[PDB]
Amino acid sequence: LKNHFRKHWQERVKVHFDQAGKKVSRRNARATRAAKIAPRPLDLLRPVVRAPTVKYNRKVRAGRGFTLAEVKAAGLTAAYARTIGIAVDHRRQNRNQEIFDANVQRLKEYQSKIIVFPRNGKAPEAEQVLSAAATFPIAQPATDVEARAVQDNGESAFRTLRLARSEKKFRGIREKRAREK
Amino acid sequence: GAYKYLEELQRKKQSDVLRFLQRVRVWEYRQKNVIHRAARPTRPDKARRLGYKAKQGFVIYRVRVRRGNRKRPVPKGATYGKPTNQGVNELKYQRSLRATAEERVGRRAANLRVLNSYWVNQDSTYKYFEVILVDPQHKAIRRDARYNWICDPVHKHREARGLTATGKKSRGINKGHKFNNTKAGRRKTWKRQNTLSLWRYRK
Amino acid sequence: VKTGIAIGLNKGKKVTSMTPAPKISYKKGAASNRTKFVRSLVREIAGLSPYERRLIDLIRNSGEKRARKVAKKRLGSFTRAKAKVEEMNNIIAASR
Amino acid sequence: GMRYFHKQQAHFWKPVLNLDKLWTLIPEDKRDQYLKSASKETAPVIDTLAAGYGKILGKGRIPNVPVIVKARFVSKLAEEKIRAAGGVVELIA
Amino acid sequence: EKKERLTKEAAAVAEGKSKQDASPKPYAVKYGLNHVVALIENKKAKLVLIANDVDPIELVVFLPALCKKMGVPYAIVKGKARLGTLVNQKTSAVAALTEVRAEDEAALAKLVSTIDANFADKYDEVKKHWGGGILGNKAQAKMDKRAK
RNA sequence: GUUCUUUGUAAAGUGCCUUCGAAGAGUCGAGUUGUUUGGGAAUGCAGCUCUAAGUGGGUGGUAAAUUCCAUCUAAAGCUAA
RNA sequence: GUUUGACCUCAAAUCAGGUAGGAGUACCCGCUGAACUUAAGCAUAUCAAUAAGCGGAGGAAAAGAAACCAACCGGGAUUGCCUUAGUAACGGCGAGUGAAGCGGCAAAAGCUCAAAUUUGAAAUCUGGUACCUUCGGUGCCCGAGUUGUAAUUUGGAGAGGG
Repeated sequence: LKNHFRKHWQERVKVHFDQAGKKVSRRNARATRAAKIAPRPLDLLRPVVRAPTVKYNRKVRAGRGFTLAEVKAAGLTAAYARTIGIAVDHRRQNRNQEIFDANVQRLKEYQSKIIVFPRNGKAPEAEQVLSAAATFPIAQPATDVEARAVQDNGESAFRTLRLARSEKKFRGIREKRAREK
Repeated sequence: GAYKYLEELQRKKQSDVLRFLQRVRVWEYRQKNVIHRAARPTRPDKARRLGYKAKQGFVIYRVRVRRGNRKRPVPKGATYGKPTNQGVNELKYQRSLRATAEERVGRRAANLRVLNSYWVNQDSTYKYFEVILVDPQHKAIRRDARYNWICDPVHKHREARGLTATGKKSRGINKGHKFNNTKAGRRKTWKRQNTLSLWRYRK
Repeated sequence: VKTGIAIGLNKGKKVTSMTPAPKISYKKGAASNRTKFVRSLVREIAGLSPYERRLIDLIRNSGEKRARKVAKKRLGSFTRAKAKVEEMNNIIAASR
Repeated sequence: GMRYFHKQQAHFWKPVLNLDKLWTLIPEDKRDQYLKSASKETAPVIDTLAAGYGKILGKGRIPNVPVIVKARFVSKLAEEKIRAAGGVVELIA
Repeated sequence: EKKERLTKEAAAVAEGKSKQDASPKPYAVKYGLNHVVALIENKKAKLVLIANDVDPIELVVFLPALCKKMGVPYAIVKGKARLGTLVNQKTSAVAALTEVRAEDEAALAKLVSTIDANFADKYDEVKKHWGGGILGNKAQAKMDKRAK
């Protein structure tokens, strides 16, 4: 019931005939980058991070770069990591030991799997892999086992939530009362 | 260091020593021309932090700009349209006087590139700025990789296009929920979201 | 500390903890010995501004409330007026 | 009505799952064995959040088998109906 | 002199047996503004000379108070070109001296006492007592005649 | 790949302790006018007036006062896809 | 010494060497700025932060490594697409207008100054000139420069002493 076509919309119309050709040029650019970058992946190793926004906090997700604490714990430096093929993010901070240990083991696996060539010479041929993302996939952590013993205590979670709500709602009043005391 | 003392002292503008210096220097600048070459900065600390370096190819121009609002140059203040436009002496010129001064100075000195500018003084009638410029044909700046970027041709009339700090401010280019309509370009976002995207297989 | 439920005073799922590090762009603007020395000396040189001269008279005559009001008007906000009046109180109690 | 400045539909994300289904979240392979084995010492835990469900409701009957339900929110009648079968509701965030 | 010092240093140290014993300890004036303001606040300076004529006078207005506070004997000298002469520049805007030979220690001390007595002890009051209330000669004659 | 030069005992990275840790002003910000925005007790900009601070400052989409918390570090700058 | 010079500021040269203009302007960065129309007639409004007009660039431009988003178990430069959404919100609450965070994706890249005493050595740089292996190098001579050119340091840190 609301169609926004009172302006000169016919001037500003984009039709995506260029879809297929753009896909082809994107593939060709990836191939050319691969040739120019030959022994290396085309993708930097990214960390695992937990998403924000309660709708999405259940999921774990790939991030921008590893922290400096994670990098030092792994036992190499940020600059050498950036040369080796690792993304680093100076502004991400670590408040979760699970994520910390996960990304540390990620870096350990990467270090063990890679093969670095010396600066001076030899350069043995290595048969490039194109996807560190596929080589080191993101893993959703496992919350609990499939089956378990039931244990009931009789506090009825409904009432528990109601009491939490009530104390949140009536916090300030009781504090001001105890103040007036 | 003395630049720190200079900074903290130039912050104290309503003290006796600074209002004396102001009262003298404004008279000097008003007896001089509207645009004129300054042998050295009045404010070396400000110039130093804005990017001046006391060596060859760095130039300072003092410039004067008339104060007040914008008047639309229609004959006899008549606009010949709906009455809702406004009173005519109440228009504000989105670009700042600093930008006006930068652009006039760059028009006088077209071989130079405008690096920056800073307020020095003002009167009821006039405001006074010192503009820092660079010579990209000078070899000391074509070398010296910290300033060889100004010699590339995408930095022609930065002041006219709105790439100096006053230009970025007047365009409203910063990050946040406040600068949502003008973050990558006001007209860019307008053209982007007043645009009908239609794919091959219609969605 | 969290509770492990979706509501309450401290809601959310329990993770262990980390205290990663104190960042250095948190102690910004903190007073250094050099800043203290420079600013004290520049005050000794430049002295007072006219509204500060008014404030020192009005704290002695009129009290701190008129000072806070007129300083809120000459400056922008009450938060800055409070600190300006505290500064002037300290200048008075020192020189006197 | 009243207003809401800067509304964003992630504060309000709270999809619902009635008790009637409640075993679709268990795969089919596992479902019929857990049904026949009405073991209280070993019952299948059902994580509703990972399935994409915030609250649990009680529209219909489940069998009398134990089950461990993990959810952020529930209804009184849902908790009642599960406790009847002999299932606890563990709260999560 | 730097060039001959450098070639002598290379001749003595690269082939011979010494590290910095070739060129001895030098004594000289300090002439940079920032360098001198940093020498003060460490209290290494025995004397400071400050040019009366400077473009931005705000470059130097703080220096006398700073020298007073850190306890340094300062003087205000007529001429920045006069300093540039003794330091191989066109201008200097300051000059300092923090150490001397023993032959000149006593002259330096007597000079500092002279400077104190003649400059500061004579002009210690000058933090008050504004200047610049002078008039033109025509206005002065007008005021004189109107007075008498 | 094949030689030319080993530049250098010259620069860089790393562990622990100790003292420090400078960080942009007619600027931020506030009042008013005009304009603009979905921005609503006022989103951004500009003009006039006022004009700061350093355990400080900005933001936290309902205007203020009080107590906390969270997150960034402006008023200078470069950069491919 | 009523002399002889140094500096500062301002000028002049068909002085040595270079540089700007104008065109094009599909796209790009700003400035300035209508009405027809639609709303009943119409001042708000809409057409529209459009057209015309002005200045300025490139092969892309602009933006860009947070004075960000958030309120999560926290994410993590910018740009563009799908979606968020014809939604929150605005409006003679009428005609009508109208975003953003999240999520998936494409592409992925990080950094630099000022503010710090080299002070046991302005260690820096343009030009002129003679050679050379000439998108430049070495030497030499005028000069710039201490009202601060180099190295070192940029908040993620970092410096000094040990």
